[PDB]
Amino acid sequence: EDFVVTDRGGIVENSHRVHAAVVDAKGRLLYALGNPTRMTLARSAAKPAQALAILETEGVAGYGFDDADIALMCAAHSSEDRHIARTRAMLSKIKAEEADLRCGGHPSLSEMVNRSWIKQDFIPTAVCSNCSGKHVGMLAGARAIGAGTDGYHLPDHPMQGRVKRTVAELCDLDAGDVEWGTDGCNLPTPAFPLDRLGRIYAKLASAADGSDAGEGQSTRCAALAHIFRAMARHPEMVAGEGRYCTMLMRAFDGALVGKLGADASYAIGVRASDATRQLGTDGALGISVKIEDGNLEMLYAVVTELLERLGIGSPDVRSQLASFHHPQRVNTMGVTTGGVSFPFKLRG
Amino acid sequence: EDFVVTDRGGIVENSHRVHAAVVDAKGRLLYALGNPTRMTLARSAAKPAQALAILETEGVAGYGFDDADIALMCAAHSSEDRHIARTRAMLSKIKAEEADLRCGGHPSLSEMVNRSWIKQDFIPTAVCSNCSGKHVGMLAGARAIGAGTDGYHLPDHPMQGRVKRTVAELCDLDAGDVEWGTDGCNLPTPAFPLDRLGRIYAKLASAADGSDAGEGQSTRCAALAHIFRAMARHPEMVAGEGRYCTMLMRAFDGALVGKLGADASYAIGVRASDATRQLGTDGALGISVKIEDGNLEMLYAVVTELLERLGIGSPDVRSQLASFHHPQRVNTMGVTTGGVSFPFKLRGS
Ligand SMILES: [Zn+2]
Ligand SMILES: [Zn+2]
Repeated sequence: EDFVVTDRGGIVENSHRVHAAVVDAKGRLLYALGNPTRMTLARSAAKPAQALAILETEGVAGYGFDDADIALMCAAHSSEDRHIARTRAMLSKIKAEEADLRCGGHPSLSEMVNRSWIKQDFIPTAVCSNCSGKHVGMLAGARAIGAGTDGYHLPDHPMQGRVKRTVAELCDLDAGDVEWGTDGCNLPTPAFPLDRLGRIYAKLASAADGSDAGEGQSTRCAALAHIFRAMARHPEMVAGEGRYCTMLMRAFDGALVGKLGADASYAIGVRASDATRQLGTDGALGISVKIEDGNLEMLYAVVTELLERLGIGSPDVRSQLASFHHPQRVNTMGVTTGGVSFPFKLRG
Repeated sequence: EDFVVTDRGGIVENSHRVHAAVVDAKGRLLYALGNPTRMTLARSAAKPAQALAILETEGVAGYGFDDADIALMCAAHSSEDRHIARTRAMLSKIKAEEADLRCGGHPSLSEMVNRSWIKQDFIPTAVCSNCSGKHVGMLAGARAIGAGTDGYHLPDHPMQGRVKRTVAELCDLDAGDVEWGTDGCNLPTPAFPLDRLGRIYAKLASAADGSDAGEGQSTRCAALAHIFRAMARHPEMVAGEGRYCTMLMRAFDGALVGKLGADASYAIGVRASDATRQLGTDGALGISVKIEDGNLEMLYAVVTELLERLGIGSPDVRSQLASFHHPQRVNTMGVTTGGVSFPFKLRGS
């Protein structure tokens, strides 16, 4: 019975089923909407796990990827010129070429960018892929271990072996409880219970907390903390101008990281704060969300509403997101015709 | 309940709740999915009832609207140049101007038309509205009874009083059982049980059957028959090139009319046929569908699946709709990554 709803003049137009998990740094379930263990394709929200697989590949350190490169590895970017430029710069660092990519072009995730492409009849290529940074990192990993760069995207390649292991490990799942399909960018892509997506991001944030504190860290926790700080420092690489993820991460100014998955999943890693303590946990927090029918506009409204209900942020921080929280319903003559409502109830 | 489901490598991606009603010519429920009486905003799918109100307005006959004009009154067109052109020619027939329209421009319902507008930096205006034909019809009726064109779109104008009474009468509902919001084109827009949307379209097809067969008809049934005929004859006016509605109606070549409502409603009126007799009725049939979350891609897939389940059309006729039936699920490198499935059973009365 957990829904987000749009109305016209009080009459229900559409309704969308919501699933959400709120977990602690061990993955213990604190709050939920809908079915918080729903088997769910993480899509682009898996990218911090895939970036960890890259950064844990021996020899990748020698290429000198910077924080903005790492953020782009974690990106579903808008294919802005700066994303394309950074993709080529990362290819140059590993002495590869666009022709070595195994992802393909697609209409930009930004409406404003895609409008400019349409105006020019532009044909996007591999380098414009929203996943281009993850693909450059996977090439780098393939080149670093000496495996061969053709086939780096294939499930029998050792780089995909590393990804599959790393995802199960962060999720704390046996390999048999993670399912695999193929993504738009033509990499294997994982599916696992929705709460475990929150667990991954809770572990990002927890690692960021330990790094910031000066605590001793395993090589994996060090790398997670690096991923968090890269995303939070360069949120415009993770998505782009006007994008929810970018506006979300700039508003919060290092307190959390957040990421979209295609077909309306979302994941947030919250560093330990007054808010998380108020929720009843002594460490970092993870949040995962899926809109059952895949509608992105409703995803962003639900994620902002959930941050409000969880007390994360302040009204002024969250207010930067106001156009997503309450999407505009204006007709062709400027008349408001209805709006969005949140008939769901968090359960503990 | 009843879902259309999309997968990626067999892993469930999205699922969409389906509502559908199959009704006979008197509105008796024959088959259903979901909640067949769901209160639903009919949106553009109510436009034949709005057309009926226009055509029943005293004196509208004197403008000489033709079959393609009536089709455009029933349309959610793609704002192709011919749709705009017919809108202006209809303004001319009633001696009105673009400045009289109270609908506004919007991005074209056709991705291909919208590509050309972006390239040309084109800003759509009132004459480009997908509802433009409806709005010229309502100007016409307003002027035909001397009620004035100013405010023709407002609930207190007698043309809108005529629309509201007419919607309830076609649905066979009391006035309080129809709810009203405001549409994207800035007209009043009705909400009523989904099966009643099927009833409107069954009444369309039924009247066309009666008209073809030479039966005595009231002015209203004669007018429903003209509406069906105008839509079936000019499916390109009702939508446009490449649009589901147009391709559907062309494939069936007069046997049915079909129309989209925004946020994924759909309605079909089916003329009496071997298919409909096999479904247990002696007359015409009406179908209405709503995808709960509003997804258009899923709507067209479900409607086409539902035609196959009902045996409506030859399997050869329906293969013209294959690309809508099972939408493409291929990635940026040409690899098929998933599909759509229909794990529901149509429940019969
Ligand atoms: Zn990808
Ligand atoms: Zn309209």
